[PDB]
Amino acid sequence: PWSGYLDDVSAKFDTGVDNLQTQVTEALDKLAAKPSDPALLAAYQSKLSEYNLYRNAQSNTVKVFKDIDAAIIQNFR
Amino acid sequence: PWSGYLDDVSAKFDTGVDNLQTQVTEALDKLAAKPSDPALLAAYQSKLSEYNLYRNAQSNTVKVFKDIDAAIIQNFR
Amino acid sequence: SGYLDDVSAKFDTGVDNLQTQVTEALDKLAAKPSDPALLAAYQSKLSEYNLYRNAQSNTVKVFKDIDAAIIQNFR
Amino acid sequence: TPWSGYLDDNLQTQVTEALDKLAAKPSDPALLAAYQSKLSEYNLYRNAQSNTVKVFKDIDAAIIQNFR
Amino acid sequence: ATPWSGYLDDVSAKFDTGVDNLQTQVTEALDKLAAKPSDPALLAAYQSKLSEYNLYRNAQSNTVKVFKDIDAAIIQNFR
Amino acid sequence: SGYLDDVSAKFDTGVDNLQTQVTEALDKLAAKPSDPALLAAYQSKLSEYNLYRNAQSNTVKVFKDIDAAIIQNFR
Amino acid sequence: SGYLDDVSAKFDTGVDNLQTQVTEALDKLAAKPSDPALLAAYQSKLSEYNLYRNAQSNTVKVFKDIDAAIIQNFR
Amino acid sequence: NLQTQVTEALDKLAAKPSDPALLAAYQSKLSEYNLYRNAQSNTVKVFKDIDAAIIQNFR
Amino acid sequence: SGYLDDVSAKFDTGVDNLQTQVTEALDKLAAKPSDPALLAAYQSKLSEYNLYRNAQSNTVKVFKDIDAAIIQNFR
Amino acid sequence: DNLQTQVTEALDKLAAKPSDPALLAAYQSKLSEYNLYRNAQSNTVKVFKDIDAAIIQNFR
Amino acid sequence: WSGYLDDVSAKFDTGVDNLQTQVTEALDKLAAKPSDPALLAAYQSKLSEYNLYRNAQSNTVKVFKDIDAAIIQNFR
Amino acid sequence: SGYLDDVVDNLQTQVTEALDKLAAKPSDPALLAAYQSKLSEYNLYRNAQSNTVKVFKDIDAAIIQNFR
Amino acid sequence: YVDMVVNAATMMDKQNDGIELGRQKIGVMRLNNTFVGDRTYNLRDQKMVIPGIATAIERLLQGEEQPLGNIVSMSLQE
Amino acid sequence: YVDMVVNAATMMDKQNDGIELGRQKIGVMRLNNTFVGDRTYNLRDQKMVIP
Amino acid sequence: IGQAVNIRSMETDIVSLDDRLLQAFSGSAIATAVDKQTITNRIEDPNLVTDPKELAISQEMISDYNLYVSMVSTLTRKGVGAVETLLRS
Amino acid sequence: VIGQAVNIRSMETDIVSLDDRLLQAFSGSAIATAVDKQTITNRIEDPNLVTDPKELAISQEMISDYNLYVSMVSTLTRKGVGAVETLLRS
Amino acid sequence: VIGQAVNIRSMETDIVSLDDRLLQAFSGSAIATAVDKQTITNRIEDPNLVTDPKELAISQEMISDYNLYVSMVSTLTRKGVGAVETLLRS
Amino acid sequence: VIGQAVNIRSMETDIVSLDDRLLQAFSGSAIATAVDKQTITNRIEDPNLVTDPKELAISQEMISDYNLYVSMVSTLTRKGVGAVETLLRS
Repeated sequence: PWSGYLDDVSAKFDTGVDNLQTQVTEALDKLAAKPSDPALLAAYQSKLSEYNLYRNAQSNTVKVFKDIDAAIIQNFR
Repeated sequence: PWSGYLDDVSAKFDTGVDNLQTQVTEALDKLAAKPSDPALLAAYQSKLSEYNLYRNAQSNTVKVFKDIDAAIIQNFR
Repeated sequence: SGYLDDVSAKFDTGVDNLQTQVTEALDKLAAKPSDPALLAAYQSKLSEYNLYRNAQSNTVKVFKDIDAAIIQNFR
Repeated sequence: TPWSGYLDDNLQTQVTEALDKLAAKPSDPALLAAYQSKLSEYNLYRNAQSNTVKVFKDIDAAIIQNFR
Repeated sequence: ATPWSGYLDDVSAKFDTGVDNLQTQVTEALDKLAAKPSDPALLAAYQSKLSEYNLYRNAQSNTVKVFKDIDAAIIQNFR
Repeated sequence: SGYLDDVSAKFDTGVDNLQTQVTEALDKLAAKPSDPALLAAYQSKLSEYNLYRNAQSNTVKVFKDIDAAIIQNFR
Repeated sequence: SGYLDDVSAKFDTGVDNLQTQVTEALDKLAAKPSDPALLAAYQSKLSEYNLYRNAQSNTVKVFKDIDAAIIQNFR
Repeated sequence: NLQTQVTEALDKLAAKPSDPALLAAYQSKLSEYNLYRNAQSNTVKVFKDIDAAIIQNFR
Repeated sequence: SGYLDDVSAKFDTGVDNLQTQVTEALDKLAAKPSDPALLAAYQSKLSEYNLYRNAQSNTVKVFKDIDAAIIQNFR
Repeated sequence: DNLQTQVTEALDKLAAKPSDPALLAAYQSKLSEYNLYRNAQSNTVKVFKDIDAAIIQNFR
Repeated sequence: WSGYLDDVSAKFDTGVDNLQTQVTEALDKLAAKPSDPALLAAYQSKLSEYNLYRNAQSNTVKVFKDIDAAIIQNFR
Repeated sequence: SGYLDDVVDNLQTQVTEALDKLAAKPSDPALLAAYQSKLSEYNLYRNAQSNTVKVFKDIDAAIIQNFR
Repeated sequence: YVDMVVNAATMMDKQNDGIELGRQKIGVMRLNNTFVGDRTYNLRDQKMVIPGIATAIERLLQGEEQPLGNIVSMSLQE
Repeated sequence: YVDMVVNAATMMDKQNDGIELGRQKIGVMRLNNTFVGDRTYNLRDQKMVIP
Repeated sequence: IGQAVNIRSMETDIVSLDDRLLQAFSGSAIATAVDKQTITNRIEDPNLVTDPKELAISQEMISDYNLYVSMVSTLTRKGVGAVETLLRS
Repeated sequence: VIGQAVNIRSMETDIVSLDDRLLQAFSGSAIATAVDKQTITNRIEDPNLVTDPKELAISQEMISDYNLYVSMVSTLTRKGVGAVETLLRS
Repeated sequence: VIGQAVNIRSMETDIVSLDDRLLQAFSGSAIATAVDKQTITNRIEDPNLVTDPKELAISQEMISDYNLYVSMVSTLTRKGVGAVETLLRS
Repeated sequence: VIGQAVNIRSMETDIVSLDDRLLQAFSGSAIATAVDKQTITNRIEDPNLVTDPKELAISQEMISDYNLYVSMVSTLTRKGVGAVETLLRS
């Protein structure tokens, strides 16, 4: 078991949004029972949007560091 | 059977609304026998509109999770 | 068959039956294009088929690159 | 090769494991986010290695060719 | 203590030469694809086979090249 | 004519009538641009033609690389 | 030590604090991934980093090749 | 020879650069021509290096 | 003169008027940006011009490479 | 020195308006031709004087 | 006191008389009122023109360094 | 140097100065574009010098060997 | 004698790379006590599925690498 | 003797890589006191599921 | 496909030293002449210069030719090099 | 780790002539070499070995070691005969 | 700055024979080299060092310095041997 | 094609002694060499010929043939003079 650096960059986001990963599935499990409640719709719109942004920013950030590292390693020649 | 994450997020709504998928048909075939009874009309209105919201919210949720996945898979390359 | 064929076949073995399910659902829908319950199922199945093929292709490409970059160094 | 008489693999398994988890449910965002990182690190590792092994070959060859 | 000599399969390789499976399969897969260029199940297969054929052919060429440079460098060392 | 011409012509013969089917269906559509039957018929043909041309060109490209990489090692 | 480390260091004494700032901005953003005020700052800092590291590495490569040429002409 | 075939494919293309059928034909012709020229030049060089090496050997 | 100039000029003579068909169709459109027949006319001319220039450049590039690879073997 | 003059003319016209595609298209060609010319000349000069040096080394 | 690749860069820098300042000016004006379409339309042109200027300059100096290095290699 | 012992400025200075200025702000296009051409001209100068020194020494070695 | 033996044997072994042993066979088996196909029971509250033997077995074996043996409730050729 | 033993041993080993013996077996196990499948129950305002 | 082989080519007894030269020289000059010809007409044929399975063969043929001529040259030079030292000394 | 052997005892010098020790050294080197060349060739053809990143990283080392070994032997033998030329011709 | 040490008066009232001067030079060089090769290999193996820009930028300098040092020692040695050959060789 | 001419009849001479056979072989080679060198120089500076693949493919051969021919004449001349020197020294 060996954590690299990219793993740490990712985990920074996971340990940032401490509970959002549960809140999304719990708000879904509320809503699916009674889809017509405005309070529940208003809640789930928010938590879903947040979860989208979080996963997107995480993946872009990992890609940029992958591209810096490759560009350095190509100069070892 | 085999079932992906999206299939799961879909089935959550099915198993959420226990019986509505039947009730809209039984209310319909009661009403069709006697279109002029207020007590049948007033029920059918609420059941049909609940079924409507149900299908819409299900389809939009599956669409959003698809697009989060496609966004991540675009970065493997 | 090499190692790429094996990587490729891992996806095809991981999804038990999707290639069949998607076709069947298509045939059920084509008979009755207007039943919401036939329609919602097909939406999900087709959606998953899409992702499966995309991931499978991008992975093979990455492994190819790692190999060609090694083989450049033999000489 | 050892200098005669002188006193004085996990990443591969980790990538294999993550691939096997992902292949079972290609639509899980958490399995995707994990695999992206494992594959990126493995790629960088293999490249840095093979470049270094060439650099040492070419130094030994230059030494021999200097006296040859 | 010394490592073992090994033992030599002198006859086998030179007459093990013969039509490779790999080229045969590449040409067969291409002929299947060209019949229906839009089937994803066939495209997925051909991507993989063509890739493997690319790697194999390069690895082989670079190896022949290395083995013959050694011999040219020996002869040029003695003349 | 070399080997690359052969690889191209395998696609040309693999699709029998597509080029003329496309040319035809376009002229039927252009005669009555507002008929849904003709529109539906045309979309599929043009899509097929697009994929055909792309696959053909990418394959010729790959083979060129394998050949140039071998020829480089004659020296 | 050496001159190529002197060239490498002439960058790191040039960008006083960037190495810290980037990680600090990352921690803030990770705390609230959806604040546009944070996002806008991180984009800048990350770009300035990417550029600094590329310019450094290519310069070290060039001075290495100048010295490797001279040490061959010693012969 | 190949020289003329390539020259003529070019002349037909430049008449209508937007025709896919012409483009596909040209890609193929220009590719084969490129490979031919390279292979020829490398072989010529190899034979001349051998010839020179013999003289350098007895010199 | 030179040979790459002949290759490049062969396109210019292949398309007789295009370099100033574009400039004229632009001058016409700029007078009445909202006329759909003018918009539809301009779209095709500008597309044609785009392709013309791309093909012209890439061909000169390929011929350059073939010449440089031959001249490399004079030594 | 004709092909030396042509390239410096082309460069001035281009530098006057770096975004004009007709000028760019012309300059690409002129620069490529000049680039091949220089290499060919230098390589043959080298060959011609390596032959003289090998003659002298033969009797030396 | 300078070489010939500086003469070649300076032919661009004196060729596009003023663009180098015009860009900064345009940005100073747009920053004050981002929602103005006339300013936006002007800035798009200046920024694109500047992007091409810099690319053409750098690729030309690269090519002349490749010619020179090859001639020097033959001094052997 | 500040020193003369009784009995303009060169590319070596100009490069060191342009690198020094650049390293203060690695992301300014004017400075980058000013530095590319100085680093290129310094690379060319420093190759051409060494190659010609090498030619003059091989000439003198051949003379001494010819009279051995 | 030694040379002949060694050569002959090596060629026999190589040529037998063109022969094939693994001819497939087909068994047809009628079920006496149950329906072959899978079934779905649309409970008024829930849809539930009972898979068929074919589905169950395929799902079980899918992706296996090793042989089978000992189903429970010359040597070179074998 | 030594040269024969060492060679025959090494070759037998290389050949045995082709032999495979970890063959799988199948066992059917009936349940006598419980249902095989997953079960779902409705609570006050949410479902409960037992795997 | 049109192929021929000459079978009864050589005499294996002990034979005068003068003719072992002629027979070696002639057999070698013949082999190299035909080898070189086949190389060149493999490059001129468009169906062979563009097939990746054929190019891999031409690469081997070229290299084998290079090595064979390098070795015949080297050994002949050392052969006359022996005689000239024994005689001068 | 699949199959391995080692030679434990080397024969006494008291019973072996000077040229036997040479024949015996030469033969051993020539065989270990032909065996390495063959091994590499076979690795390049097994499609599993030629397309797996793990296995290629091994093939690259094997070919670099073969190259250095043969360059070493071919250099030291040339120095060895050059000494004999220097003493006898001179 | 870590563990610095310097010898003083190295030649002030004692002088080594050339026989020893060569031997000390050889030993002090050979061990430094072998330790630098191990350091590089270890910096490549550790997953946390091959994935961080700060650590890669350090490793590029180590590889560059090793390559330049070994090339300079080899060239000077060859050139110095040549002079003794030109002296002794009749 | 345009403005082209060929000399049909060569002037002729008697050849009666080894002296004249030698001067004749010398003069025959000198001129062929000068002509070839000039031809190549022109082919390197007509811009229709420097930049066309078909013409470059020819110039390559002309350069090679020149190199080989002059190296042969040099070698055989030096061998002949060395044989004379060896016999007279002996």
